[PDB]
Amino acid sequence: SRKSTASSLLLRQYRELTDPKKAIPSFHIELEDDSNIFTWNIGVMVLNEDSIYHGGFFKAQMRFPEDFPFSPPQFRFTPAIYHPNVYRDGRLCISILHQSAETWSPVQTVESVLISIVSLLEDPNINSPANVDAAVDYRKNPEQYKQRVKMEVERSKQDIPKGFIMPTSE
Amino acid sequence: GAMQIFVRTLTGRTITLEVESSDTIDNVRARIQDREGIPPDQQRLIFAGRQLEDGRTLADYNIQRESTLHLVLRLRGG
Amino acid sequence: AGEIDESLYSRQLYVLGKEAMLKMQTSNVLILGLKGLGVEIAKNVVLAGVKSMTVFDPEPVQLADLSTQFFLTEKDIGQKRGDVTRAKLAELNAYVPVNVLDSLDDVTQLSQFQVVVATDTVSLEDKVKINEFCHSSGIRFISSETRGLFGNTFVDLGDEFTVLDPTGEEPRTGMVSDIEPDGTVTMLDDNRHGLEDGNFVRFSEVEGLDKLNDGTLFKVEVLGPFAFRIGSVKEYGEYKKGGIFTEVKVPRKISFKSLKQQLSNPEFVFSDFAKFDRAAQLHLGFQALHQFAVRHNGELPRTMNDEDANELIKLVTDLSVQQPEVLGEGVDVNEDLIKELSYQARGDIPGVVAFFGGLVAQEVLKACSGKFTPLKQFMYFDSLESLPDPKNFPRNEKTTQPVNSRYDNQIAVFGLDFQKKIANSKVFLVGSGAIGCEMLKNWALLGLGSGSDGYIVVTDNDSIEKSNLNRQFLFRPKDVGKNKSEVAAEAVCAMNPDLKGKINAKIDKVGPETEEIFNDSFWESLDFVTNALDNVDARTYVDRRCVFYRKPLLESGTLGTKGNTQVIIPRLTESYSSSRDPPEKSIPLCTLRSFPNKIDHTIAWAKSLFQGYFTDSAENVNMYLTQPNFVEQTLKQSGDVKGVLESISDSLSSKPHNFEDCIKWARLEFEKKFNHDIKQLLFNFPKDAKTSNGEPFWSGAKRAPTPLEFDIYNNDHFHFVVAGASLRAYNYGIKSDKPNVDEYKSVIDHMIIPEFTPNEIDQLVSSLPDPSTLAGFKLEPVDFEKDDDTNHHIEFITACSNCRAQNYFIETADRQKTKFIAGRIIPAIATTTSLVTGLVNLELYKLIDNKTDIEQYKNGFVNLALPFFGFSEPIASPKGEYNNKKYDKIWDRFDIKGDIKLSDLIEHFEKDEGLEITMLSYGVSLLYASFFPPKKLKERLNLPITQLVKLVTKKDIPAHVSTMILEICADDKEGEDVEVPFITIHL
Ligand SMILES: Nc1ncnc2c1ncn2[C@@H]1O[C@H](COP(=O)(O)OP(=O)(O)OP(=O)(O)O)[C@@H](O)[C@H]1O
Ligand SMILES: [Mg+2]
Repeated sequence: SRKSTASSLLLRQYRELTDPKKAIPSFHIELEDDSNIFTWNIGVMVLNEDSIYHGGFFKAQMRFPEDFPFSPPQFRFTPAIYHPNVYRDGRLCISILHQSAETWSPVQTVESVLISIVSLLEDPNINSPANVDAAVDYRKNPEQYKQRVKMEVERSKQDIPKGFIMPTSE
Repeated sequence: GAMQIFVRTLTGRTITLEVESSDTIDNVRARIQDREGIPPDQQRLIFAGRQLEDGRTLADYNIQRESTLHLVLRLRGG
Repeated sequence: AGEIDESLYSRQLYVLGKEAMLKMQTSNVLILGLKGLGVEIAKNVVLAGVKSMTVFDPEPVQLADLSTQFFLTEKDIGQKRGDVTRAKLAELNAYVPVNVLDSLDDVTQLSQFQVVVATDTVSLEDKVKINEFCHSSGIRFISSETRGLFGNTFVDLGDEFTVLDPTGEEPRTGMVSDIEPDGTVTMLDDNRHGLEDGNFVRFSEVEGLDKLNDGTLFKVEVLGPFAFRIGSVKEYGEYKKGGIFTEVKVPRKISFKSLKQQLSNPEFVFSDFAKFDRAAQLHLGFQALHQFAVRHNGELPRTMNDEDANELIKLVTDLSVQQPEVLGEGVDVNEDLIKELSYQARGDIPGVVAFFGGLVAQEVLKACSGKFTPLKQFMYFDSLESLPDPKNFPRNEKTTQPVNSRYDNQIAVFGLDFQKKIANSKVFLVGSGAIGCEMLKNWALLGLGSGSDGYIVVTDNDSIEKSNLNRQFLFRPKDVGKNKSEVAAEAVCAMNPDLKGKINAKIDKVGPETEEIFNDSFWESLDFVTNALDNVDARTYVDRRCVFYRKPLLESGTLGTKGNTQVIIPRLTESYSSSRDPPEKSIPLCTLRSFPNKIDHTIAWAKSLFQGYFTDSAENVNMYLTQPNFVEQTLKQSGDVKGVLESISDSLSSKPHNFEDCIKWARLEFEKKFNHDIKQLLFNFPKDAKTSNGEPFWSGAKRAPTPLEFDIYNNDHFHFVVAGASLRAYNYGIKSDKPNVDEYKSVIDHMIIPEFTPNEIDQLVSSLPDPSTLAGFKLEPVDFEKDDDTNHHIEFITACSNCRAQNYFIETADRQKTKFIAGRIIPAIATTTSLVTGLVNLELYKLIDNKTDIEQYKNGFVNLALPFFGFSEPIASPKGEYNNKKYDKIWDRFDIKGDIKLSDLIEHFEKDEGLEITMLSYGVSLLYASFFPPKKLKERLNLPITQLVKLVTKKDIPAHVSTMILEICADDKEGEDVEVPFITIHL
């Protein structure tokens, strides 16, 4: 049917995720140097007041291949955050970004990937843990886990852009 | 009416499908996806010199009983 | 001998396997007739590496033979074809002696050969006599002949032949979650077994069923895509946990009928199911050609002669009465088809000869080895769609008459004017490897580009490597290290001097960095483009250029015995990029870094560690010692800042002084990676840990690791230290002087290995030494080279992967398998390469005719292992619309003249197209968006296109650029986003 190219599909999704009427308030999305279509700087926010990661502004970078959306994009937290499914280099274990328990498909969008990430943030996958100490503290030492998450939330508040209003809690 | 057709891959594997002559190519691809895990976007089906396209039916390509469709692919070496 | 030169046969070994080539190296092959067909078969069989090749052809070389016999020259005319070809065949493979059989008066001379091949120089009477001797003696027999755009092959491997591997595919394997007493095998979660009914499997690691794992084979009854049944397993016990099934290929004994029997009752294999009715017709036609020769002193029907063609129809009619099982009752003779066979009987067409040369050669190898499923027993072929339109190029007895040239048997089919347009074609060949070499050979036999208005441009940036010689037959051992395109161009000019000065051999890579060389004038001057590429990115790049310039593209590819061709016609078909192929298999990151269960996972982990140890670490140090703001760049780059800083710190801390220091480093890395890290993983997730449901954490895809105790006598532990130390020594410029275990053991045994103990940034940046302290210091990064057996690259990756495999109880792999996976090597053999190139050149004829009927073109798909050949009409380019204006979604585009201003561009699209441009991009850069604030809009709306790019990309448009491609999103007259073609800015 409509076989849109990668740059056009990314631009339309970028426009919708930054429109003052349709942009999801959980994600602050901007292009690299405000020009590069295939690498996005995204600030992930957890609006759920009942989540441990609430109140944080976690910067991240998303890179898209030239055959989007027929290949998954790459996601990395910059810097790496404390989470049972995130490695020390910022990369993270999530099934939606793997190709070939829902995996990647050309029907997935940037919205659905980001939604799947905030869900994994509130509900980490302990059966596929990236690396401790977040995974071991999640099961053995729950109070150490929250103290490590709360210390990571306040550390991410320094990356909030100037003049940016944090959206209200849900 | 109902009929039995085969789908053979470029590697040699054979798949059997109970279908009707009125089934669309889109429905055939959906069944191959459930059986083989191959997304319909990556399925290249050929039969009697034509490549099967969505929106048509099996009877549009003169597919009868015991007919064999071929799942082919493009290779990247050479 | 029993040894296989793996540096020569590397890519072919991945196709055939070692056992098949061991049998091949015991097989003596005889080929009767050395015209184009025979020499093409001999070329591919000699490259494959049989024990010996013997050729028989005492007929004198004639000029017309050169139509497809690429080893003959005009100086050879009058000499025996076998003699003048023998030495040229011998140069292809020093491992294969090539001899000439002087006379075939005594048929008992065939007893010394394992496979006899009879080509188009052998009469049908002699083929039957030879086949009778071979069949009754147990000698494998294969026959083949081409006649114009027609051809056939016959295979008779005797009363008893055993197929050992029908497909040559990788055995299916998978993890099992349950085996019920009735034998119902259930796959581990969302995993497909990929088996079919009648396959056989063996099992491993099935706890509770014991003898089930002893190698016994079980027949597969498929239940669904996730389960199969093997029969009751109650006698073996009761299933507990674990298990891996592996498909096993079983031998199949088969039986062949003699040629005499098959002439009256043929078993057909079809080359094109759309033409399946023609096989029986051509079966009678080819026999009738032989009867015609008997009645006319061994002469074929005259070219385009109706009197002879009518006589051939009568011979076919009489043959159908004598052989009533061929056509069957009520089936009439296809007179038009038989007439074309008569018309083209003397034709000798390079693409057809290439097709059967590759197919028959592969059948020879099957007959030597029992590898792959043999053709059984007859296959006929025609490419009649290659004929040009008779109105532009009429075919009669005058236009197809010989003109005393090497092309006479091509003129016989196509006519003089058509052959002249072939000569006057301007063509671009991208890549000069396996397909490239065969393509240039075909073009040399075609005389393509030899006319005054024609030429050939071939480009390739790669050098010749030893393993290339197995299937790139224009290259010799003495050519290793030279540039492929330059050597290939010279080789084909020696084959056909008409190409001398007509081939422009370039050594440039095609891509975005060479657009000044391959600029608008270059592409626009071409008649068409032919790919010979080995990667998807280059194919995609070329496809987009052909779309931009509206040039026809001939695409092709191979993978072992599998091959494909695609034709791309401007304004007619979709392009290569219009459809998607299955992507390369990827590894989920958690599986790669923490929970491997296949050797593929440890090889990828090892390759990544190799790059970090010996390439990334060296490059980070050289940047830290030469860039003044490197520490500030990485702090705000940013990614893994802690990793880069520790990398530079470690690289400059334990700086080795000699090779012994590098041994110690590698031994300590062994302890870290395969002992300490494994203990740290087990410290958090113990062997007997439980998940949420109370189930064991280390189950299914997760294999409980065990730490390694260093054992110098374990080949993988040893070579990890050897290769790791050698590669570290290379980084630090430490020289050297086969590794001696005792010498390494003495260094290691005197080491004190720290025991394991289970477990801000401003300190690391201060612990780094000042670059002034290390003035002139430089590390030498490693550049991965998989084909140099002396550089320790594959040695390290194999050993490093096998040590991790030992951790997780994964079966280790040899260097050849590791090189295959880590090097992403594509299995390749000359047979498939020649066949696929032949099919491309049969489509090339349709380009010369400018055919606009999409039904005349054919995309090809082959698998010589089955053997399977299938063809399909190309898909039409899809049509779209905006504001009711129809456009071709592939080939149409907006053309704007001049470096227009953004405001004028936007204003023109509103008036001329009714489109409101909302977003505009150039490459990966966004140049304009309607939702920009009024500040950015006013700044960009007044700039010309070139300045707009400079504002955004900070790089000027170079002077060599004459056109720019812009992509736009726009709204139609109803204010809705709609797909629109791209824009071409003509500067
Ligand atoms: N973008 C490109 N521009 C020009 N030539 C290319 C490009 N990409 C690949 N090639 C060439 O295409 C050829 C592919 O042929 P082939 O793979 O048989 O040779 P090879 O890569 O040397 O062999 P192997 O893959 O076994 O190492 C190579 O010679 C390669 O250099
Ligand atoms: Mg290659």
